[PDB]
Amino acid sequence: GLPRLIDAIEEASKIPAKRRQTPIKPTIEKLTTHLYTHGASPDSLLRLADLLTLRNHLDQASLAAITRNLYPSSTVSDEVVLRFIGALGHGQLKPTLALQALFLRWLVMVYHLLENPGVLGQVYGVLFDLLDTAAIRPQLCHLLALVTRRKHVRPFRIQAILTLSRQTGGDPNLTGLLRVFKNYYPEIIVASAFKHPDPQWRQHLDEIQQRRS
Repeated sequence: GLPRLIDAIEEASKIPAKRRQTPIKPTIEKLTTHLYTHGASPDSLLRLADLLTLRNHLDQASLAAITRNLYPSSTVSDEVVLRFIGALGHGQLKPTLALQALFLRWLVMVYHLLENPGVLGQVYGVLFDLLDTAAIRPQLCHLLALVTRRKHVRPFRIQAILTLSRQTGGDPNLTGLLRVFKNYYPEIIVASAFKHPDPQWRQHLDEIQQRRS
C-alpha cells in the first residue's frame, strides 16, 4: 500500500497546490496514518527522505507531519542518513532550518537503528561546521555528542567550540558537547545532559519495532 501513497505525493509535490487537479491533503493523511501504524521500510524511508529534502511544492505543515511520523519499521540505511545530512545548512537546494531541526532530532531518535552508525563519523565536519547556526544548534549538539570519537576531537575543533561558547555568551548545549570533548582531553576547562528528546516517540517506535520479533 505505502508505495502507491508515496507515488501520489511525489507526483503532487512537483506541482504548485494552485495547479493540482485534486488536493493532496487526504493522501498526506493516509500516508501519515499508515506511517504511524506500520512505520516505513528501508526502501520507503529513502523515497520519503527524497520528498522531505528536495525542493518541491509540498507545504511545510505536511512535511513536518511526515517527519514526525517517520517511524522505521526495520533499520535505517546509509543512503537515508546521508540524504538528511546533505540537506543541512544554507543553500537554495536545502529545506527550512525548522525542518532541519526535526531531521537532526530524528537522527538522534533512530541512532540505534542505523545500519552503519559510523557513517556519521565520516561527515563529522559537515555537522560541526554548522554549530554557528543557532536555529539548529541544540539538535546538532545532541547528535554530535552521540557521534564524537577521539579522532574527531582535534585542537582546531576544541578551540572553535571554546570560541563559540565565549562569543555566544555561554550556551548549555555547547557546554554539553564540550563535556564530551572533555571526556577525551580532560585538560579542557568547562549544563545540558541530552536526554531523549521525545519519550512518547521512543515508546511508539519501540512498539513498531517489537513486531519484528
